[PDB]
Amino acid sequence: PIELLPETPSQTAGPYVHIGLALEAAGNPTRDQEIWNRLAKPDAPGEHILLLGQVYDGNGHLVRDSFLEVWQADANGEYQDAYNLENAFNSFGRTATTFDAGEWTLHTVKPGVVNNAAGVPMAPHINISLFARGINIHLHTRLYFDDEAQANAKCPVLNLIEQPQRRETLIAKRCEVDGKTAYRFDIRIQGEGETVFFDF
Amino acid sequence: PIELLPETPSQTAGPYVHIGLALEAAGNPTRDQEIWNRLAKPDAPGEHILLLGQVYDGNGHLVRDSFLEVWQADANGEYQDAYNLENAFNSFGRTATTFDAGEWTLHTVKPGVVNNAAGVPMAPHINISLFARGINIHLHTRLYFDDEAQANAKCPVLNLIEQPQRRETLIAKRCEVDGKTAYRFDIRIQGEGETVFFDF
Amino acid sequence: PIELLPETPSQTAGPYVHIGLALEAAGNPTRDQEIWNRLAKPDAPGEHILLLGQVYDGNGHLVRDSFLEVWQADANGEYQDAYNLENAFNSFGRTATTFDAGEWTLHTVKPGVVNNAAGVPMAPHINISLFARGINIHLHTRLYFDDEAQANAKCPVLNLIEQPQRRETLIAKRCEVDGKTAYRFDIRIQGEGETVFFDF
Amino acid sequence: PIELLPETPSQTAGPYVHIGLALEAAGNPTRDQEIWNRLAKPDAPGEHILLLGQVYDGNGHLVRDSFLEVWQADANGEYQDAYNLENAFNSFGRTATTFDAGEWTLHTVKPGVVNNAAGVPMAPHINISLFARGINIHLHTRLYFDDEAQANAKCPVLNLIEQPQRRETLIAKRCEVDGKTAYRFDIRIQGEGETVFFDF
Amino acid sequence: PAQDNSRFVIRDRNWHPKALTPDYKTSIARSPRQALVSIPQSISETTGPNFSHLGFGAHDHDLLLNFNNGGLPIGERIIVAGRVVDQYGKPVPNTLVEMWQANAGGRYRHKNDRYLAPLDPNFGGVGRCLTDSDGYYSFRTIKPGPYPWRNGPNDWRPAHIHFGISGPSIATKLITQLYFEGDPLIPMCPIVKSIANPEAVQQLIAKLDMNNANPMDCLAYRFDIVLRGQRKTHFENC
Amino acid sequence: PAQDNSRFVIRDRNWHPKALTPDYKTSIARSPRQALVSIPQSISETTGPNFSHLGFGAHDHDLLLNFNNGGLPIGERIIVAGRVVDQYGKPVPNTLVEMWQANAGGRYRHKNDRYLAPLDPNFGGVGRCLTDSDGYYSFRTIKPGPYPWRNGPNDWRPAHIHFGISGPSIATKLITQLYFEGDPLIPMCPIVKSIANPEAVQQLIAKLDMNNANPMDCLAYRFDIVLRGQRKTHFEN
Amino acid sequence: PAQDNSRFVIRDRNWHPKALTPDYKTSIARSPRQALVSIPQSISETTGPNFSHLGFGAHDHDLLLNFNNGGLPIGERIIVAGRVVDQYGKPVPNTLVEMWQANAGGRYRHKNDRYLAPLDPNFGGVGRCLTDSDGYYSFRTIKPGPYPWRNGPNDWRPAHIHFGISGPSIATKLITQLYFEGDPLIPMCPIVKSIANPEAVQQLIAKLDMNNANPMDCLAYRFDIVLRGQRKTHFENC
Ligand SMILES: [Fe+3]
Ligand SMILES: [Fe+3]
Ligand SMILES: [Fe+3]
Repeated sequence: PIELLPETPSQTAGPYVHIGLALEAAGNPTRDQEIWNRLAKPDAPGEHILLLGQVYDGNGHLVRDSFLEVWQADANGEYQDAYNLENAFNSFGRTATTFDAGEWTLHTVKPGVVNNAAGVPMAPHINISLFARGINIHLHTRLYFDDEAQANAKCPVLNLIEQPQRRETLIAKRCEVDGKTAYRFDIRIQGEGETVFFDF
Repeated sequence: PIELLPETPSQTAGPYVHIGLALEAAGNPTRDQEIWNRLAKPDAPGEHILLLGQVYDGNGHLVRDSFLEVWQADANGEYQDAYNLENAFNSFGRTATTFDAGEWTLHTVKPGVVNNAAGVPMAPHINISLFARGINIHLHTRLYFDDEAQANAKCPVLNLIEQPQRRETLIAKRCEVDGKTAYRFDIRIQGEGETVFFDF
Repeated sequence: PIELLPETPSQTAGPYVHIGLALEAAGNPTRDQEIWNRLAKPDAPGEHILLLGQVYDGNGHLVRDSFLEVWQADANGEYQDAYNLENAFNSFGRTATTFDAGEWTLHTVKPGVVNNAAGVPMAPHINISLFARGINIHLHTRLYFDDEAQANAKCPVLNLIEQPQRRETLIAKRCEVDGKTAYRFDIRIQGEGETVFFDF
Repeated sequence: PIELLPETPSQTAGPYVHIGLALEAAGNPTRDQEIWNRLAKPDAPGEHILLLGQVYDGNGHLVRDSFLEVWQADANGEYQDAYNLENAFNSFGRTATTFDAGEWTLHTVKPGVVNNAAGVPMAPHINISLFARGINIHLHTRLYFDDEAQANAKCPVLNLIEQPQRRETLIAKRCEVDGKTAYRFDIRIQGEGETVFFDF
Repeated sequence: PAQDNSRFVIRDRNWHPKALTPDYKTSIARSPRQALVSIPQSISETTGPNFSHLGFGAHDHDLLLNFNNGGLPIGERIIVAGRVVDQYGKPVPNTLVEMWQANAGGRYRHKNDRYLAPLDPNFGGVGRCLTDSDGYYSFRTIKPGPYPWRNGPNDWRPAHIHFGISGPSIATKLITQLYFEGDPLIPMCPIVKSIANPEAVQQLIAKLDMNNANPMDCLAYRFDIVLRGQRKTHFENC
Repeated sequence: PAQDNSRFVIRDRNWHPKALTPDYKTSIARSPRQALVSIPQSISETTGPNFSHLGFGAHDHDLLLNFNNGGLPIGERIIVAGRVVDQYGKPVPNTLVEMWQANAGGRYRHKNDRYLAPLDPNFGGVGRCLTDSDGYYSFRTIKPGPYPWRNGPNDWRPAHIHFGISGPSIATKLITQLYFEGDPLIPMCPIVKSIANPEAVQQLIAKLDMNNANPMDCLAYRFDIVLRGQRKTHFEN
Repeated sequence: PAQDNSRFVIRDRNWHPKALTPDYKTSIARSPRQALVSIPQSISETTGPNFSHLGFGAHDHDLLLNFNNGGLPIGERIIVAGRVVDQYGKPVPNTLVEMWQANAGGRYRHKNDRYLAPLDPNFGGVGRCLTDSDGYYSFRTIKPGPYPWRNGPNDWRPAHIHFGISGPSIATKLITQLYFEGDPLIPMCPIVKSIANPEAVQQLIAKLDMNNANPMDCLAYRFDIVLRGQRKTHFENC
């Protein structure tokens, strides 16, 4: 068969990933511009929300060295790929868990609906990639919202998960942090309540 | 790189280990001198203690064919390598679990404090090696004492165990058996409450 | 390691090099335009100079079949790479020694000062490449001027020659030929007074 | 044939040999005890002499980075191998040429006569090994004395040198340095007056 | 805004390291036990950030100068350079390449690294750049040292530089480690050996590149990166 | 009075059998699922018992005479001998070597062994000795038979003798099994094959040693044992 | 005093590098053009200094501590150890082993070294010791860096440690260079290649020695040295 050049293989990000990709989280000096966890300026269109969560290993213990990348549509369902710290909204961001801050946070807006390649609406979602010591190739997942039940039930991606019980692992729980609208999305890498991870 | 002669590889002790290494426990005749489970004659210095325990597999079932070897300092924190049945104290002993007696016992004294190679005190401990059918290479662990909480908190070996919850697996529970001070030390080879095992 | 395509290997120019590269010197008819030994028309800016020299082998005998290529800055220290016979000045030229004329000549101007890559001034120089039968890969040298003693003493290229005595081999001797300023630059390929040859 | 383990191959000492073997000559701090160029305490038996010399390459230029080791009998013709800075006499020493001091010196006594393995007297001599950048394996020679002409003419080692003219290269010239008895032994590595070098 | 106009060749997850590689002990509790769920490519996966408008500092790619506290760092001066292409051999221009590493003695500038090898006051160990219009990147740095780690009782990482590459989409994003030609630690490392195929391991070994060295100054290593092949959509929804 | 003056080369746990080797069924539930925790060597690990003054009975090393109930055991008379060295090739003198085995028909003298092959009234199957000052040990025994066991539906252990060796510290202590040259059961055994590297399996195969046989009396097998390399401490704090 | 009671196997001067090896440019003018003159072994050649009574400082063999100006040197912590034997395999006890080297960046602590890689304020690069009663030596140091030199226009020494060994006589004394397993610079170096036989070059390459490492602390390399074989005299003067 036709064999292309092989992809460079993945390796773990390791325990010091923050020195390269999360300098403030590492407690090291930052450069003038850093890619971080505030996707939305205060006047960006849409509903401003906080996302937060904790990451657990197969023994139920906190992962205190994770690194997460996120990619989401803006409130109007458009992916903003021209990354710029001056943008009202960036569709991309980064966050982390650390020894001092075991819970990651993201400041964003609730994403608008985008269609899949067949033209079928997907429920509002955040695409997440998880990296850490012990993770040899990053784990892909999606964060959906518990107050979008009607859309979630019809999402063509959620419906590829065979078991309803597993679909529940991707549904973030609405809550309030300092009185402000938030959704909590805990990730369980292994075992009971294991979060669905995707390949694509 | 430099490659030395390879070590002879391990194999399981198998189900009949007691006929070779625990003759009394096997129900077979003994020779004039046997290495067994009384490390201390009644006249030995230090606090005389009974140790006892059970061994469990990954399904929570008793292991009724195990063989244990122990190595500990005397009450003054000195290892006594000159093995002799005429000694008031020997640092080494053997015990076993069997079909008739699923709970192993040891008769010893509480070991004194021993420094690590960097001069840092280790908490009082007994070194244990566990052999049995199904165990291809023996498992190393340590028995510490629940009435040495302060010392245990500062032990440089305990502190190499990343999770506090796992450190708890090495702490034997003080009790009284027929009026005599005793500690129970159960070992769980696999699964919930799995005992910490060491490599060195 | 990384290995690129190998360079095409050198071979001697051989005894008939002049038929291809110095047609007038070969005694053969010339084409309308030839690359030859007049770098400067009389109207070119700078000090007009005659350069001349002889080439010697390791037995002290004249080399009567050599071919030389020269490359030099204009009087303002700029290399002029746009070769054109209509130019008042070209930075490049060719000359030769032959059976009838064992002494090569060049008609040029004295080159201006050019900085090295670290910004340090080099003394005025002409770059020379020497080809002939018996020479398997051409020899690189530099012609400096005996009336630039101060500059020569400070030249970062001259100062890479470990021995002061060898630096003397690259210094052309000022004289007068038919009332015109000239410098003699003899090259000794091998042995006593051997000319410094460079690699770069 | 019988083939033993091969000897570890030699490599040049390189230009920084002094940092390892001639710390004072390197201008670096010395250790409490160093092996250097004063073989004789003032009260050692024998005639106290200074040895000195310069080392030349094949172009007649000074070698300003050489390192020399010497081995000689004491005044009574005995080799003193128990090296000690407290000894009245050491048969071994070290010296060097440097950028600041192009001429090496040695403070010693004139050696007594020793016999070769056949019982034939050798003329008084110093054994020398020469190391430097550019010298891939050290060069062995001997320094003999011009005021021992009768003994030199009968030396079984000098007489292994086929040509009398070459024997002359090993004969040090008596002179006076600061009014004191000295012998000069210049070494020419290559070319005219090339010093005899030995294999053994 | 971004559009869905391409597809990416599916990953070979037997070429990449698997999740559970128990000789690398931390992977035991951090590997999923359920199967990954495959999903079709949509705009969510086939787009991603482009960093052409990110503002880079003058020395962001130069680790010899970007942590300057009065001197140069101690260690082997090297250029690390290469090309980013996709599996069809197409260059990947204007893409974000990030890197981080220990100093010459194997010590990282992170609080959690308590290795007794000292920090270098003039080394930080972090770089970034964009590939140029032809897919090439370059950094200047010092060669990192190997270092010990709490895996087996005598385990040592080979010298390595951590890399992250964005590529055209979140589907192409990759984090990996660069190792150095000839390092005898490479065959021994349980992190290297999380990759089962020896040919895949070889793809992570940077080659000494004398052609790209600055004579009398610094050596150079070449590390080419291959991201997932990108193609146009064809015959979809018909 | 034991001292911390030595270090032992770290074990290669891909040379040894891994804990989880599911074709050996009992290992499935008796293998830790968490990683071993590496700890540095201290006096606790680098010392161990010396058995120089353990009192041995006259026949403790001679299984032809140490279960004497009126005659000799039935079976192939053999000497089993060898040297104990460390990985640097240094002999391990005065070290405890213990062994146990089935009789000629594969039957052990233990209540839990209900194999229909009979017990031998003159065989117990247990030995011990110390290595001599040059690191050599020897036993006299009968060659054990193979025997069936409840693993797969037709699994048979190759003929084997179980060994335990103390060595200089608890870090060197080893239990293993000796197999016999040429036994066609060896490549088929899931306990043998708990060892992944075929070169490591070969290290457990005793070689026929005609040189050490007693003519007209008994054959001999040679089984050398390598324990972890011992070195002095250097540059520690 | 010393006595003549032994003979040393004659050197193989095609195993050693020859004097004239012109790709190593300095050798051109520093190589004799006349043949060496062979002479028989006498007491002058078969004896030499013994250094048992030389006073060594506490840290003479420990380059991590012997230039201590307030900290540890930066770089890869290593033990360099090995055995000195003669060609018959006999250990050479109580013999002087000296070594010197550049720092982690290839800079020597010598005035004539103007390489732009900085000096390390806590590294001097010089060691010595005696072999023990069984012929073994050991040093602790940092792995030196490669460095450029003015030979060809882009020539770089492989990482190396210079060694000198005395042995039992002036006939056995040797100076050499130790290189490190896998270094891709080794095949390229005109000083290495002054040795014509590839098998001889391999004798100068130290092997990574994990068995001798201090876990969580330092790696180790093994470099065994073989000096000329020593035998008793036999059937001389008869
Ligand atoms: Fe790392
Ligand atoms: Fe050097
Ligand atoms: Fe058995």
